[PDB]
Amino acid sequence: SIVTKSIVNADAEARYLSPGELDRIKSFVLSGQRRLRIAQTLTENRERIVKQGGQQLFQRRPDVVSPGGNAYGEEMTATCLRDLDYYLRLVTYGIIAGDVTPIEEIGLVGVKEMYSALGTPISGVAEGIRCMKDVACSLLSGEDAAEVGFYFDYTLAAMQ
Amino acid sequence: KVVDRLDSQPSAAFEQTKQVYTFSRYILGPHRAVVAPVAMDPSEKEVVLRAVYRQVFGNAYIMEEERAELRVMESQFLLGELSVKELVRALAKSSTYKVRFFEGAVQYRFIELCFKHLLGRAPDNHEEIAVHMRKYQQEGYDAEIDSYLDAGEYDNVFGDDTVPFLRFRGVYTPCDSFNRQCALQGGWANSDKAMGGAALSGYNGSDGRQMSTMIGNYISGKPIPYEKVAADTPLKSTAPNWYARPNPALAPQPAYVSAKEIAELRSRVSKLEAAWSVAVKQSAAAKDTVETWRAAAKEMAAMRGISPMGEAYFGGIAQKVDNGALAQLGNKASSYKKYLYAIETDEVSRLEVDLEEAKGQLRVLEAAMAKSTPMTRTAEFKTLTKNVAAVTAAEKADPLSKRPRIS
Amino acid sequence: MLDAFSRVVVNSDAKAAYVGGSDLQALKSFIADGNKRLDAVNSIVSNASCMVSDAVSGMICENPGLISPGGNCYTNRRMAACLRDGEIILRYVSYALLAGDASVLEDRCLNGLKETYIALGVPTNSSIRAVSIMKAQAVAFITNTATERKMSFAAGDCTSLASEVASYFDRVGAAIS
Amino acid sequence: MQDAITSVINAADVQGKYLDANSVEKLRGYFQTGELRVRAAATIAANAATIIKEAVAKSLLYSDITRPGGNMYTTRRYAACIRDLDYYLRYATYGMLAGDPSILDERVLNGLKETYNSLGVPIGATIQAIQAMKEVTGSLVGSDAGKEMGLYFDYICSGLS
Amino acid sequence: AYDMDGTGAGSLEPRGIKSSAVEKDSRCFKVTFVLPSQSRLYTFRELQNVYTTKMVPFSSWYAEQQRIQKMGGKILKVELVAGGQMRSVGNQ
Amino acid sequence: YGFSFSVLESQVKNGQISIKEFVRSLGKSSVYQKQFYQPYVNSRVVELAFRHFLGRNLSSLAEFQKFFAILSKKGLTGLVDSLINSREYSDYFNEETV
Amino acid sequence: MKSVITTVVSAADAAGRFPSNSDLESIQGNIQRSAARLEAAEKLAGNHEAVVKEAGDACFAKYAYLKNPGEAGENQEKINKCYRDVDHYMRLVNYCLVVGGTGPLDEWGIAGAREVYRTLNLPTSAYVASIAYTRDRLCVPRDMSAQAGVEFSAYLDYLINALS
Amino acid sequence: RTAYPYTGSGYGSAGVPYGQDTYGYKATTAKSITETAAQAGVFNTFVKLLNESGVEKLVEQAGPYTVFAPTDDAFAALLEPHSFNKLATLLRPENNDALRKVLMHHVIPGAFTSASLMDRAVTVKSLAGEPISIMGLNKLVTAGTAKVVRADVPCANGCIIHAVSSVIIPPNYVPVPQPTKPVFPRSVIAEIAKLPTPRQALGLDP
Ligand SMILES: *[C@H](C)[C@H]1/C(=C/C2=NC(=C\c3[nH]c(C[C@H]4NC(=O)C(C=C)=C4C)c(C)c3CCC(=O)O)/C(CCC(=O)O)=C2C)NC(=O)[C@@H]1C
Ligand SMILES: *[C@H](C)[C@H]1/C(=C/C2=NC(=C\c3[nH]c(C[C@H]4NC(=O)C(C=C)=C4C)c(C)c3CCC(=O)O)/C(CCC(=O)O)=C2C)NC(=O)[C@@H]1C
Ligand SMILES: *[C@H](C)[C@H]1/C(=C/C2=NC(=C\c3[nH]c(C[C@H]4NC(=O)C(C=C)=C4C)c(C)c3CCC(=O)O)/C(CCC(=O)O)=C2C)NC(=O)[C@@H]1C
Ligand SMILES: *[C@H](C)[C@H]1/C(=C/C2=NC(=C\c3[nH]c(C[C@H]4NC(=O)C(C=C)=C4C)c(C)c3CCC(=O)O)/C(CCC(=O)O)=C2C)NC(=O)[C@@H]1C
Ligand SMILES: C=CC1=C(C)[C@@H](Cc2[nH]c(/C=C3N=C(/C=C4\NC(=O)[C@H](C)[C@H]4CC)C(C)=C\3CCC(=O)O)c(CCC(=O)O)c2C)NC1=O
Ligand SMILES: C=CC1=C(C)[C@@H](Cc2[nH]c(/C=C3N=C(/C=C4\NC(=O)[C@H](C)[C@H]4CC)C(C)=C\3CCC(=O)O)c(CCC(=O)O)c2C)NC1=O
Ligand SMILES: C=CC1=C(C)[C@@H](Cc2[nH]c(/C=C3N=C(/C=C4\NC(=O)[C@H](C)[C@H]4CC)C(C)=C\3CCC(=O)O)c(CCC(=O)O)c2C)NC1=O
Ligand SMILES: CCC1=C(C)/C(=C/C2=NC(=C\c3[nH]c(/C=C4\NC(=O)[C@H](C)[C@H]4CC)c(C)c3CCC(=O)O)/C(CCC(=O)O)=C2C)NC1=O
Ligand SMILES: CCC1=C(C)/C(=C/C2=NC(=C\c3[nH]c(/C=C4\NC(=O)[C@H](C)[C@H]4CC)c(C)c3CCC(=O)O)/C(CCC(=O)O)=C2C)NC1=O
Ligand SMILES: CCC1=C(C)/C(=C/C2=NC(=C\c3[nH]c(/C=C4\NC(=O)[C@H](C)[C@H]4CC)c(C)c3CCC(=O)O)/C(CCC(=O)O)=C2C)NC1=O
Ligand SMILES: CCC1=C(C)/C(=C/C2=NC(=C\c3[nH]c(/C=C4\NC(=O)[C@H](C)[C@H]4CC)c(C)c3CCC(=O)O)/C(CCC(=O)O)=C2C)NC1=O
Repeated sequence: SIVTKSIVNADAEARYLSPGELDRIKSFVLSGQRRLRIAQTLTENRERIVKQGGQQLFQRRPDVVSPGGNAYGEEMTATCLRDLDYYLRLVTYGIIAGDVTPIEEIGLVGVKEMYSALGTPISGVAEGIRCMKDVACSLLSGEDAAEVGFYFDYTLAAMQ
Repeated sequence: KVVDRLDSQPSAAFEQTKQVYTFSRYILGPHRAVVAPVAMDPSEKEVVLRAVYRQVFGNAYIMEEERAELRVMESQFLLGELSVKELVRALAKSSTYKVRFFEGAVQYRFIELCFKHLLGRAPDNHEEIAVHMRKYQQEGYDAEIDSYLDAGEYDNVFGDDTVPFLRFRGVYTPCDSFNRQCALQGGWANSDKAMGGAALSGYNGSDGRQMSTMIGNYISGKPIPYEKVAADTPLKSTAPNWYARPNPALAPQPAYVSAKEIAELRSRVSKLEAAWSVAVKQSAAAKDTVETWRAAAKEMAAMRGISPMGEAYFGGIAQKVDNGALAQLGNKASSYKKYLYAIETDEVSRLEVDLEEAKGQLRVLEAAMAKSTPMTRTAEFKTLTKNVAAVTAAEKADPLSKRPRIS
Repeated sequence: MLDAFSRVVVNSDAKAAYVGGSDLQALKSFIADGNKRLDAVNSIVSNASCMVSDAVSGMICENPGLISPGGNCYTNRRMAACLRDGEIILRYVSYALLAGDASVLEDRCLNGLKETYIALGVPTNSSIRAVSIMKAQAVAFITNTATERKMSFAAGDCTSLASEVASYFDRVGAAIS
Repeated sequence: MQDAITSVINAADVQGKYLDANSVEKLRGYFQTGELRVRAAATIAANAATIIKEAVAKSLLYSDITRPGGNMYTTRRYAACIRDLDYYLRYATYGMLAGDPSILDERVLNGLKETYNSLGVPIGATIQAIQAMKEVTGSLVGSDAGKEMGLYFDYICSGLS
Repeated sequence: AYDMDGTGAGSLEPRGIKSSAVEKDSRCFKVTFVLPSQSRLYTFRELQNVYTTKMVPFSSWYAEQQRIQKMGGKILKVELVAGGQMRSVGNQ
Repeated sequence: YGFSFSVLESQVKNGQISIKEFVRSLGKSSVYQKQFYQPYVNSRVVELAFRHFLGRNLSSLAEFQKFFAILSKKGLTGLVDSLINSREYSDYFNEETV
Repeated sequence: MKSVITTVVSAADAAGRFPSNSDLESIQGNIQRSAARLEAAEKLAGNHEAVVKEAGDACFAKYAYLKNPGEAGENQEKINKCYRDVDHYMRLVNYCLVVGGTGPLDEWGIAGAREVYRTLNLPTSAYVASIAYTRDRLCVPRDMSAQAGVEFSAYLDYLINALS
Repeated sequence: RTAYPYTGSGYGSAGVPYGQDTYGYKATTAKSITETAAQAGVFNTFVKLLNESGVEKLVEQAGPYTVFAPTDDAFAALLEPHSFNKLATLLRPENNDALRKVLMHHVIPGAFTSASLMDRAVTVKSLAGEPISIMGLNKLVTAGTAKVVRADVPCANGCIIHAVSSVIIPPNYVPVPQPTKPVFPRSVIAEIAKLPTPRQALGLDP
């Protein structure tokens, strides 16, 4: 979160928190009412955000679901959508934490080692998160879509 | 003269509580007087009746279903023609006081129960009991209690108005009279059916022997051991709940005491005791480095005193004064509060806390080595190479017997 | 002992009536001035040991025969016991003013008191005066018209409670007369 | 790391008092032996390699630690010994000058016996090497100077034990 | 950033120590070990104590533990003094 | 400049961490990277690292590219940990010698 | 009567002390709860006849053996002395809802009652069946207010607890 | 000369080396949880139940735990007529399920030494998941129904081990029922006759 790494920043520097750090912990907690509303929208829209998320993913990447693709059959396609439910969950954590620190140490650190070791095309799962982003930002206003989309594209950046 | 008069002399004219009962453990807990008012509500007659049944029966279950001989002796008191002294005499003549504390009791257990029930204290010396032994055997039990409550003891310290209570009287005429007191009135839980063991010897809890401990302490001059006066104890019931830095409450006895733990603990409490005797000779003069210049920095600083508020203008600024008693000596709030923080920061007190903390850990560890032959040990320590030898062949200490067969 | 609520119940128990709305308007006025009664007992016990020394030594300068040799306040033992029974009585009025009923005063303190002072050789008519000095100080402290200490109060009326404590002090005066 | 003067100043300072007659009494005792210690440290610096060559040949040069399996077998392991014995003869020289064995446990003794047990170095043969090294050191510096230099050798042997 | 970007075999930076430490990790061990130098007899440098006990971070314990055995060291004891276990978020 | 690492002088003077730990934490400090990291290039930062955490210059060309790619991917905290965790540090300085 | 005031000036008399700040603070709670516990005092007094009728025949509904001959409730002069007895217990609850303690109950309904009902062979389980019918007839927004019902159904099962 | 001397060298030193033994940061000497108990010789059923039940992996971990391992006299004291009802069913070899929680109620996250419980009552939930109240008053500590016997045992990862006199059962733990017989209704017409018809529910029929 912004609270924990604004601390560990000033922790390492042998000092307390500046006004630049304490006027933002202050500014973040007054932002906390609006963050829970945004995460509350994505919380009980996972049925559509995931299922329509895998909608565009297969239309854009039919190789991964075609015979020979990693997510082929009734089995892998279920797990094919399971990971999108994971990453959609971590974005709800990042929105409430005000940072990608929850998304950092979960689903991002060493993610290329996992998916390379699973045979999954890491570029394909990046395409899946982008398809979820258009569904997510279509569910919110412009002021919110600059945030909810904002955490997806960070996940897109670290996932390639 | 800190205490002007004891509790055995009556309270003279000018106090509501006696002088020893003010600063003793009288005021803390429930061992107080609940003296009857003149005319009273039958609820308030039940309050003074319930304290009598607690006191003279000693937390015994009186079994309110029967109260067989009780309700004649109650109804003499509820009218008002029986005194509280005459109620507590009449309860000590009934059958339900006899079948508890006389039909199975030794004449040491009976006399030590009448001191707890009727009076407050314990029996002090040996010939104090030997009067009440010879008064029972020549006059009988009905003329024992009549000759027991009508001496000079009961009519001064309770009168004929108040119930008896445990007399935390401050001045104890042997010092063991406080020790046998707290060993008899054993805490808020234990009754005298339990303490004399009348239930466990009983045939289905009935008609058992009321045997006694502490008979060796009334014959010879021998104190009570400290575990009976600190664990199952009325001082835990009238406990001040302080922050007492040597905590007087004894720890429960540990399973698996080792001799390796004791033999370094006895060397540690000899280390602190030899270091306390060195550091206490250097106290209060040579430990104060600012003391040597107080004769001069007290006369260097007696120049240009300021009587109103305002001066020491110092070239034309304000820089005023405080002019109190404290800040004319320059002291602050951190200068009288430095006495409260004198447990960690002191040196002589630094030793005497850990002396009594580790002796109190010693006196329950050494007393837990009263269990020898089948006791399962353990090794909680890492089995290091430190080990004292078993060299106990010949005489090493040998306490001096100069009369070996002197005849 | 009774209070202001257990007086009307045992008054209603003699007629076996339920305590209904004909009697409950008099008790809901007692909890209406419940804040003023707690503000009146607090004004007396905050000034308690200085009320009695105002009164016991006020009795001496009005009748100097008590500190004459062979009197009844001549010895330090007798003067300190006279301060003792001055503040026993002022305690027992402040139980009765706190309960709003005199049935703690008349049976724990006043019962047998006149028969005690005749047996002790305590003169009765001077102890009327030491109580009657405290009656002036109890109505002064409750009305906040004490001339050298004003206590902080929310402003309003206490001529009922000043008259109520004055009815409890001449219960003490009528008992030992 | 305190010498005799540092230890005297510390104890006199730790009570906050000046250097009284007893503190200076030991300091005068140290300055009297100041001439002896330098000449003792002089010859030991000259015959450093000769003393260590004499000790190993007199104590553990021929017994089984040297033969295959024992330990000093390999040339790296043998070369570590004379490197290792050089510190004992060197740090003991420092204690002889400073007049206080604080430098030994500060820089030699701590973690030493715990280290030889890790490597499996025989503490028994080590002390006898230092004892033999103490014996030759009394040859060079004389009797009383050998008593001084010898007083820190067994300090190493005691703590290393 | 962290040591698991996607580097493995056949990648541009050389194949090296890859630790599973998060961004600015705050976990650190308390290790104990001896590490004989095995190189002083042809370098003849001064000698230093080889028995050390120190707090190494979680970010670089694996590299250090992988290296202590590189030069024949033996690890007598290690513990995780600072940090949690199974903690998803909060190691930062 | 009156700078202070009281926490590091704490954990080194007590022996809680080595000199090597105290040196590595000094390298990842912010008073360091403001001094010898921000005003320079990753090229020049690599050579200035060797003068500090190794007491010598770079030796070869491949010794550059191994340590430039590390700094290229992990920055200052990845470079100084890759020097302090090398063998060449340990052969000269292990845990006690500055 | 044991009340709030009578238990705090008895212990203060037992210590020999003036009414301190702890003694005045207990009587402040007497002012706060009297808005609730006097609302149940006038609700019970206004409807004491229908409550004692509806609880009286709930005693004989569970225990219909009492109307047998030789029993306690055999004929109509004893059942009329039964409905008086539940009326005395509902009178003491209204008496002890005004005082605020259990003073009217512990002096006039409880003390000695364990010897009387053994002597006249009265079934005490039939008393507590009639009181517990009133404890469960109580509709909490309808009969009285919510905190008046908590003050009323705390005093009835004081009477259930001391009887059985 | 002051008794509480100190550590260090150079000037301003009391003649005692740093750390009292020249070691600033001392390597520990304790073992972990389960073999500090294995050496004690009293926690034999405790270490064995941990090994069988798989809970012993949990208290292997480095998190600061406060184990309340009962001595086997406590386990031998499980032959209450009362406590044998709710605990004997775990002796069955399929009921390892409840055995892990009941053992996991004895692990407390944190290092609560007895000296840290100076007249303090603090609760906490276990690693089982339900709250337990540690109470230390008058030099006697309690953990639920523990009545701790031995004060503390220092362990590897800053963990503590207290010896308790009994076995703490979790609060909302119901004992597993004994294995029974799956019973089936013999007839079908004894059950249609057991269901009330709609015409019965309206009182149209008896
Ligand atoms: C004072 C210089 C000590 C110290 C003393 C305390 N004593 C406390 C109670 C107490 N003291 C005695 C001794 C004395 N009283 C006797 O009756 C006789 C002989 C007949 C002797 C020698 C006794 C028996 C008792 C217990 C009596 C009681 O407390 O009622 C005491 C109070 C502890 C408490 O209130 O819990 C203190 C503080 N304390 C000191 O630090 C110095 C060394
Ligand atoms: C002072 C204003 C009086 C006075 C008082 C004296 N009273 C003496 C003894 C005494 N006083 C009381 C009164 C008090 N105690 C109570 O318990 C209660 C009510 C609850 C009251 C009002 C009593 C019962 C006693 C006898 C018992 C005792 O010793 O306390 C007394 C001592 C006489 C003597 O020592 O010879 C005095 C002087 N006497 C006065 O002159 C004024 C009027
Ligand atoms: C009816 C539901 C009961 C029942 C009642 C009977 N009570 C009988 C006598 C009785 N009850 C009391 C207690 C009552 N009277 C009071 O004045 C007060 C409170 C102040 C209470 C609680 C007393 C004292 C008596 C004896 C005098 C009298 O008759 O009032 C009774 C007559 C028994 C007999 O004469 O043998 C009956 C039948 N008995 C029942 O069947 C149910 C349980
Ligand atoms: C022996 C002294 C008795 C007796 C014993 C038999 N019990 C049999 C079956 C049985 N017993 C239990 C209770 C036991 N098992 C548990 O798991 C627990 C604790 C939770 C207890 C106390 C159960 C549950 C069962 C199975 C029930 C069933 O299937 O009927 C049994 C028959 C099986 C066998 O012999 O292995 C016997 C003989 N019966 C006796 O007559 C003596 C007196
Ligand atoms: C010969 C000596 C002698 C005396 C000492 C006084 C004693 C005295 N004081 C008051 C009258 C009073 N006495 C007090 C008592 C006190 N005032 C305080 O504020 C303190 C709390 C306490 C003294 C410690 C009070 C409060 C009054 C009421 C008037 C007032 O002071 O405001 C009265 C009755 C009314 C009156 O006479 O006016 C008397 C007799 N009179 C005397 O003839
Ligand atoms: C535990 C201790 C305790 C107390 C001491 C009292 C404290 C107290 N007194 C009053 C309140 C009051 N007290 C008085 C009394 C007086 N005002 C005067 O000017 C007269 C001199 C004197 C008459 C005797 C009056 C008139 C009020 C306001 C009226 C009222 O509250 O009913 C109030 C209500 C107003 C408020 O919220 O503060 C309170 C809480 N209550 C307590 O619970
Ligand atoms: C002293 C306390 C006190 C009370 C308990 C009531 C007393 C009370 N209420 C009802 C009577 C009633 N009480 C209720 C209320 C309910 N019925 C239910 O089944 C629900 C549990 C609950 C709804 C919340 C209803 C619906 C009636 C009328 C029908 C009936 O008797 O059940 C009756 C029966 C006679 C009558 O109809 O008046 C009595 C004595 N008044 C009081 O002053
Ligand atoms: C919270 C962060 C996080 C992630 C992301 C995660 C992923 C993860 N993905 C898995 C499998 C899988 N993942 C896929 C995924 C895909 N196939 C495709 O074609 C697509 C490109 C892509 C999904 C959009 C498939 C097919 C498997 C099964 C592979 C196999 O069975 O061999 C597995 C192994 C099975 C399992 O335990 O679920 C894990 C652990 N775990 C985590 O903790
Ligand atoms: C200044 C204080 C100090 C001391 C004393 C010290 C000792 C020390 N002795 C060592 C080894 C050694 N020491 C010996 C010594 C011996 N073999 C024998 O048989 C004899 C008994 C003994 C010679 C007297 C040997 C053979 C080794 C090499 C062990 C190996 O290679 O396994 C090592 C391992 C690393 C190395 O030598 O480079 C250290 C650190 N370090 C210090 O800082
Ligand atoms: C060459 C000899 C050697 C080994 C074996 C070794 C292991 C080692 N494994 C580690 C972590 C780990 N190891 C695992 C492994 C597993 N999780 C499971 O569920 C499985 C049972 C298991 C895979 C088989 C995990 C998940 C971590 C990360 C733990 C954490 O972040 O807390 C770490 C911590 C640091 C890091 O990974 O960067 C080290 C040092 N080090 C060595 O020098
Ligand atoms: C961030 C968490 C943390 C703490 C708390 C910490 C403490 C710590 N305190 C130390 C010393 C010290 N600490 C004190 C403290 C005190 N003397 C008293 O009388 C008082 C009771 C107390 C002040 C409150 C003193 C006097 C020393 C010097 C000891 C010496 O020179 O021997 C040292 C030795 C090294 C140094 O100070 O440079 C460390 C490492 N380190 C940490 O990493």
